[PDB]
Amino acid sequence: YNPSRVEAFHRYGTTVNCIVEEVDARSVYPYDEFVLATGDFVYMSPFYGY
Amino acid sequence: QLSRADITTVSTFIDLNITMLEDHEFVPLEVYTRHEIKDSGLLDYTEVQR
Ligand SMILES: *[C@@H]1O[C@H](CO)[C@@H](O)[C@H](O)[C@H]1NC(C)=O
Repeated sequence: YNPSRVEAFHRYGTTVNCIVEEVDARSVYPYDEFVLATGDFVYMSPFYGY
Repeated sequence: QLSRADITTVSTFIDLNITMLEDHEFVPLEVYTRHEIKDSGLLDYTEVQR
């Protein structure tokens, strides 16, 4: 989404697209953190819990 | 009576010396370990992203 056309004026148009994906996570010893298929690091052990 | 070793003895047999093959132990040897090959790269995407 972009703002409608108004002459000699700046306009701001916000777009929010919810996205959900199934990614393959990987982890290595000591398994204290894991990465995702998108290359994002997650600094939490995959087995962390209560 | 005289001993058996008092007379000169000549070997009537055609000696054949047989030297068995000595046991050999093979130790591990690698020109470049898998860790060295990984370290050969100037940059590592895993460490850089982390
Ligand atoms: C080995 O063989 C040679 C002949 O090739 C013989 O003269 C010798 O006595 C043998 N034994 C030893 C311990 O050298």
